[PDB]
Amino acid sequence: QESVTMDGKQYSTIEVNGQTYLIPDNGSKKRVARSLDSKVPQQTLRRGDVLMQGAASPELTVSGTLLVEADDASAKALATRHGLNFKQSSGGIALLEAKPGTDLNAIATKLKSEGVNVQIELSGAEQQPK
Repeated sequence: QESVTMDGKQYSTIEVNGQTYLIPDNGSKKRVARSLDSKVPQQTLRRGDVLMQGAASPELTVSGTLLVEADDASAKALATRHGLNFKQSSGGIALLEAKPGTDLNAIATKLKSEGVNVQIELSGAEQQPK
């Protein structure tokens, strides 16, 4: 049941009682400032685009006749639209004359596509008899 609470005593200096002290010291820290290398190395010379691919063009020349299964009323209607020329019929087909440069062969593809029986004829492709 013993208790020996002994403590030492030392002296020291320190700011107290609302005591304030300022002592700024740099020691040749910073006196001047200068260091920047901004040149922005960017120059636009040219792109450069070349093809050199071609040296030619398409082509398509054809003209003969087209047997369309329809009456005169239909012939003239096609001759004006497609640019053909209603000449005559062969009983159940009107042989129209397509203009020079028109793909009469392609036209028949638009007709038969719906269900029209037609025949691609020519006006000087086959040979004549004796």
